[PDB]
Amino acid sequence: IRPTIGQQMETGDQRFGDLVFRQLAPNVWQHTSYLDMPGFGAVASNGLIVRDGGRVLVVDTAWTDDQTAQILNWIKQEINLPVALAVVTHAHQDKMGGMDALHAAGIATYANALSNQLAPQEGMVAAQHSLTFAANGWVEPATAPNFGPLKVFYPGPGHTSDNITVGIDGTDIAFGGCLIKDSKAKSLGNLGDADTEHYAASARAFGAAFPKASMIVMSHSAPDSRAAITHTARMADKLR
Amino acid sequence: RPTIGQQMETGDQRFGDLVFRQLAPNVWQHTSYLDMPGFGAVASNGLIVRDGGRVLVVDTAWTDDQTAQILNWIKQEINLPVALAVVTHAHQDKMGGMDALHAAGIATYANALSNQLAPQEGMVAAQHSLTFAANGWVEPATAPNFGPLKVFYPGPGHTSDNITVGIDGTDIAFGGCLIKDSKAKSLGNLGDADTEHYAASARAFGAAFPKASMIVMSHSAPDSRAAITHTARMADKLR
Ligand SMILES: CC1(C)S[C@H]([C@H](NC(=O)COc2cccc3ccccc23)C(=O)O)N[C@H]1C(=O)O
Ligand SMILES: CC1(C)S[C@H]([C@H](NC(=O)COc2cccc3ccccc23)C(=O)O)N[C@H]1C(=O)O
Ligand SMILES: [Zn+2]
Ligand SMILES: [Zn+2]
Ligand SMILES: [Zn+2]
Ligand SMILES: [Zn+2]
Repeated sequence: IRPTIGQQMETGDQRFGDLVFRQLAPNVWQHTSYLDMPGFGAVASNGLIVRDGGRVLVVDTAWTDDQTAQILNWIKQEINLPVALAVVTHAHQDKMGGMDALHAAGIATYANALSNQLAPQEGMVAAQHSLTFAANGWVEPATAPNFGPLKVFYPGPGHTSDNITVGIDGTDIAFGGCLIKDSKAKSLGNLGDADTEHYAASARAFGAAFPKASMIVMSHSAPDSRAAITHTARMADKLR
Repeated sequence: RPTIGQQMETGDQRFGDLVFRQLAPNVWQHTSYLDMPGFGAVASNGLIVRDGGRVLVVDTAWTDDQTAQILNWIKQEINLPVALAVVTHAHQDKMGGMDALHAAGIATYANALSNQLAPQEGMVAAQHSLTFAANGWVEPATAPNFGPLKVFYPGPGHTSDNITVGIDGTDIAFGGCLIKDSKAKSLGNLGDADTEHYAASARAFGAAFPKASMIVMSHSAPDSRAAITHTARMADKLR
């Protein structure tokens, strides 16, 4: 309803149980789930849902298994196609807290190899499959089969050392996950697992890997313009 | 590098685990941080005011040890006695450090209601209770020798007991957790909030100190009066 961190509800948003869904393009929706800390309030976290042909691809879980099952129920009701796979963008609760729910549903899960290696140490269940990346950041094609329009890019360490990003070919949309903050943000969020030396280059690498995208989607704000990339990089420049 | 709260900047002095910023010749902002695993540091701001040969404090830090650090900083940088502290409602970021003030012999004041809620909020009550008139102004007999501290209860908002403090002889007024900055996305923790009256209460604070141009608040750097108006606009949507 009214998050302490993350974007507020707005027109075009549809509420479904404890979640909020927003259509970004004919075949792309943003999913939002909330972690309610008592004495603090709710923290919104955003992922994506993509319809590619006759299947659904998910980017990021919700905070919990129950919330992620609710995402799968919303897909069932609104899209009514099989969910082929999910990619999770790093090993923290807001992006991988729901992995058990995906596995129980028979959905194949993919994450950066480093995310799977860090998962147990971060309290997460590892994905079933590991993505690896070239030196230029692009996913090694053989590790990401049947990804449809998803273009998976590892920009370098920033918010975490394992954070990855996803563009949707054929759309105006690129997803920065927790690496990218909105153009009006005052801070870079939780830096406790962050690489302050490389953060700025990582944000600029994300921008150069998805040069066309005009809708920048991120974990804790509403979709923004490319000004979110420039602003994130400039706040990061001050960390070094 | 706080997850919540302002970042460091020129003019910010680090002292132990805290940060101090001079806002005026006789007014400083104290900032302390609560690290919460999985989320990072949350900053919380209060004020320190010099009034002649004595010092006055608004709000503790999150913890006793942090609050004792504030007293150490005052001792080092000002070297005058703290006559009294006013705490602005019964939550940890504003009253978490009561025990440290009391160990130091400092007289503590809170809204009577804050003192009544403190036990239920895991807090230690101030030793003196402020009471308020029907228009929100503190009853002067309950705020003796407050010097420039002009205490105002704006109405329920962030909590039912939240109070605010204007600094007479300056253009500074302190909204505590009632007021969020002009660029804020949300009203923060609404769990204990009065959503029906929040908007009126924020505007009441602005009306009580109509000439204060620097608005200080618990979780953002000092701001303009657009902090007040934006906070009220957000609260209008709660009704
Ligand atoms: C600042 C963030 C929005 S919190 C998030 C991530 N946290 C977790 O998934 C774990 O979630 C938590 C656990 C325990 C208490 C919590 C209290 C409040 C909120 C979350 C809590 C993280 O640590 O990076 N990503 C950051 C960011 O994108 O910058
Ligand atoms: C959102 C706030 C900045 S937290 C604050 C107040 N919190 C507490 O003193 C209790 O402390 C906590 C407990 C549990 C988790 C926490 C995580 C992060 C920070 C504090 C936490 C409150 O309850 O209002 N005032 C709010 C606001 O002004 O809007
Ligand atoms: Zn994270
Ligand atoms: Zn995040
Ligand atoms: Zn509070
Ligand atoms: Zn607060």
